[PDB]
Amino acid sequence: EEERSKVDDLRGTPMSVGTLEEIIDDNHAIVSTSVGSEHYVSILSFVDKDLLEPGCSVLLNHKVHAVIGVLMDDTDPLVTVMKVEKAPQETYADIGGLDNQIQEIKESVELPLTHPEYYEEMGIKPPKGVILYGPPGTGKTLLAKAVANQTSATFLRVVGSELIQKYLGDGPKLVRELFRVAEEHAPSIVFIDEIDAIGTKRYDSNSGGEREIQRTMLELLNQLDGFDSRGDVKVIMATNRIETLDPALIRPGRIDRKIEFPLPDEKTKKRIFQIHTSRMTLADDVTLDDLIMAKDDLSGADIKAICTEAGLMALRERRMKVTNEDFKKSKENVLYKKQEG
Amino acid sequence: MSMSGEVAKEWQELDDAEKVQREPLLTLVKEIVPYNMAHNAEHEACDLLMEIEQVDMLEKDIDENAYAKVCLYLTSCVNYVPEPENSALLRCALGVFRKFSRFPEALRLALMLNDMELVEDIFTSCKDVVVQKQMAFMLGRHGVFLELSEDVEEYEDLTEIMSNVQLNSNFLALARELDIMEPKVPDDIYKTHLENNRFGGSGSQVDSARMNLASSFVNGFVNAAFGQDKLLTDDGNKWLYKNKDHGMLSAAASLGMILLWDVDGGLTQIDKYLYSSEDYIKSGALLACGIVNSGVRNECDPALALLSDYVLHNSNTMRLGSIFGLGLAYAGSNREDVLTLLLPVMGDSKSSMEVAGVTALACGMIAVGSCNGDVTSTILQTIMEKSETELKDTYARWLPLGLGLNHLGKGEAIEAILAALEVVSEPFRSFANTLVDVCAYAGSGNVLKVQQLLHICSEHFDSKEKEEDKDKKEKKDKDKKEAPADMGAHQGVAVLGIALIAMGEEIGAEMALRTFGHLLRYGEPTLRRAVPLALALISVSNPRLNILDTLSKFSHDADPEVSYNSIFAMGMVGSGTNNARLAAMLRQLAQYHAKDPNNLFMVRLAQGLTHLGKGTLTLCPYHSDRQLMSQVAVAGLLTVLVSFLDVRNIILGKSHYVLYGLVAAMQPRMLVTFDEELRPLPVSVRVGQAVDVV
Ligand SMILES: Nc1ncnc2c1ncn2[C@@H]1O[C@H](COP(=O)(O)OP(=O)(O)O)[C@@H](O)[C@H]1O
Repeated sequence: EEERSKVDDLRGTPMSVGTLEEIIDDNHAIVSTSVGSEHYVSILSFVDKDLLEPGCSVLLNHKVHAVIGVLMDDTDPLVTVMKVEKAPQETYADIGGLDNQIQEIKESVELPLTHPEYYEEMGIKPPKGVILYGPPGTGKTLLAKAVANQTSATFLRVVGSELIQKYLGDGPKLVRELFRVAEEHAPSIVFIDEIDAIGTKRYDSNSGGEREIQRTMLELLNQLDGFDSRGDVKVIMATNRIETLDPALIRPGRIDRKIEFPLPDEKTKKRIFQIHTSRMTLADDVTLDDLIMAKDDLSGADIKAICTEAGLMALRERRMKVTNEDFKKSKENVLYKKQEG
Repeated sequence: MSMSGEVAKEWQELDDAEKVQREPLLTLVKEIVPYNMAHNAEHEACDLLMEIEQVDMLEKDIDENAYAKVCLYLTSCVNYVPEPENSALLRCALGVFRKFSRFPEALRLALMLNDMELVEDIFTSCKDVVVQKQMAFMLGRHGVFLELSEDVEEYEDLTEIMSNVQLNSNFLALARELDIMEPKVPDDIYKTHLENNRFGGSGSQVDSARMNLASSFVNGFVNAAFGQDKLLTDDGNKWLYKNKDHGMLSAAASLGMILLWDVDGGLTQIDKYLYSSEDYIKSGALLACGIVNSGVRNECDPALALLSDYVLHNSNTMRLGSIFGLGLAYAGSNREDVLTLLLPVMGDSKSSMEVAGVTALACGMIAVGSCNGDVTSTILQTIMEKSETELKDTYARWLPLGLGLNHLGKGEAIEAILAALEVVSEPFRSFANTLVDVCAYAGSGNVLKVQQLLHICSEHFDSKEKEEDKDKKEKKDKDKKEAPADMGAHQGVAVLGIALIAMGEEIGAEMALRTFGHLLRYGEPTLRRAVPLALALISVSNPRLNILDTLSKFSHDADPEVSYNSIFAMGMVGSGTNNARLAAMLRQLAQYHAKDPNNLFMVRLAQGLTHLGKGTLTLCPYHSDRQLMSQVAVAGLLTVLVSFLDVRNIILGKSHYVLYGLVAAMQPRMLVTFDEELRPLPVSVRVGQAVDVV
């Protein structure tokens, strides 16, 4: 009450922005802030003198430069790249016939957070995460698994080590914060899509050599190893080429799981196809079976995107209805897309 | 005309028929068909704006719906004199229905944006001013029936047009999911009141005329109904055979068969544990030791002799659960004991509740369906004999719990004769007294009771009792949504808000997180103590995620009052389902050095969340609970509260015999618990004892 109208004069009139640096163990905090100006603050209010911690920012008086208050300021590229939020509307009921694959990871997506008891009733402690892979280009069908995992906890998806390869290290460090800001958001989940590290070779901008890119992946696991980190952030990882990864990534984690993605079979293509054309009204002669029955070795993306070609001409005529006379004939274009392209 | 078939796209072809109307009527659609049929022509769907009026005035139907698919806009306002409007509307109404279901037997339409949006777009002008009885009743589609209704009091909407059972199945089905979001549900026949013979007649005719497949919803209904009013009104509505249906009714053979059914899936240990406690003679709690034999035995008489002979010592309140078990034993089936149950009342000037008020409460609470009708007038006359010695405070707390429970619409009013003693003026004791006293009398519902009692009691005003009085007005109307309109006051007492959101909102989905969260964040300090108390109602949906999460941070608070009310807010609403996170949380809770009953009330009540009336045979072993109560009683050393908790866990542990469930799955609420869960929130000395009856 009166304290608010008392210390406002000590605060007053303005107060600067400092950078919290180091402490005399007597709690006289030596700071380097522009330009390299120090101070000694043992002040009684608002602290929490400990946790403000080295390597932070402070707010200093003019006379004389005592930090009377502190903030946590981001923004920054740190928090921005993790979020927000999202939970897109797709579900794990979208992909059928592969339930054998997701019912495996079902307990892996379920047991952390939801339904935790029989983890600790067994007490065997399986919090080892997951690894993913499959042909040819997959992992958005696993995003169709990941879009379902958005029903629980919180999630971030990252792509590649690219943020390290943009320049000479720089270490892992942008991965480090992304790893330890998931501790700030713990419990959470983090996934890196299709690790290209040594799978792809050349770099954008400037990078080298192999070992610094080798070790930034080696440190990626060794930080996640870790010494000694309980933090989850249940780690989801995927690459569609099992070759290039260093095989030692499996044993520390995830040890138990790397999902095998089977290519779609005849009835799986039938199970998958109608989910798309459910919304797009087919004409009388349009049939799901015969087309995909004759066609072989398709992809869920194509069998989803084969409906888009009819979404051109029928929409060029501005028609709500698909026509198989086109959908047959137009399929040649997507057939030409796979054949010649 | 020839202008609609023009290659030019220049606007517009709409409303041009209003300028020249009667003259184009000499032509026909023969000139219109080549424009719309032939493709690669300009203004294909644009001519439908002029054509929809021509096909509308000619009374032809099913053609207007096809031409209005592209428009979606001008269908609202279309050419005005209401006479041709309501004429062509009623002729199109009766004319569209015949164009559907002509196959016959569906296929159903085929909520599509064609029919449903069109019938609703015109239904706005239909429900605005003129006529009545639109196509919603004629078509039979239940989707348009949702949009048929307008905001109105739904007490008169309980009646509907009768039809076949085949369509009545889907009718009531979609009407149920329509009324779950609405305050009134098809299950309101329980609460309402009403009380007219209509709900009992239709309720007994829902299984008509089949007497075989009707075993469900009838036999299971009469044996699961604790009140006799249902088995009374439905008995007069039960037409099967003649006069001999009373065997399964009256809850005699009902409670007799389901008791043996509980013995089958049971049962609770009798000789082992209770004789071991008999070697320990009487515990120093004098509190929970009486309610043990209440639920346990049931029915055995010999232990009842030890019950009464002991409690003849009159010491403190221990007679509570004993004399309660005096009636509860024989009343487990029927009738029973109602002769010698009220005898100790007048036999034992009380001068307080713990002496002569125990057995006086017995006949009221143990009744459970009586009335009958002697118990009503007997209790009314017995309480009219003793007045000044009760008096207005301690025993008047429990007394209404024996009336409004059995019958909410009972004609006999005991409130007035029991409110003539309100002159005592004591502000402190009257809080917990007048609270449920006036709350447990009756459900009311006529809106006249609150006005009467407010005018005659206040007079003036009590400056205190009026707080809980408006809470009674809020509790009167059940989830009528008027409570958020009654919270605009927001007095500094703040007791209005907690009970207003708790009781005033009852629905399947929570939906109260915004208001429950707003009152705690915007509320004044010390109010957060009583905020979690709303968890006994709206948390019955999914308590696993919300409850332990929230209350985890408040369970570590150093304040004993908020700690008492935290584990309390979890309480019964979280004891239905078990989990390992609870069992793993029990650690470090009993290892605290904090004194006062709050510590052993935090831990021991948390032990009761493992199961309710389950075991031990079948299923969970009792040796684990015996080891826990044996190792936890070695501290302090007494601290007789450890002798309070070792009987406390076996209250609900060793009683069994009652599945709840919630109470209840049929969605009544226990009228004892809440009332009793209210008073100890400030428990100083004896008030937590009146809550032991549980
Ligand atoms: N049952 C299904 N329903 C709808 N779409 C499916 C189904 N099964 C697979 N798909 C589609 O197959 C596509 C394959 O994507 P994917 O190869 O994983 O792309 P990425 O290159 O992002 O990994 C997914 O985008 C998904 O939409």
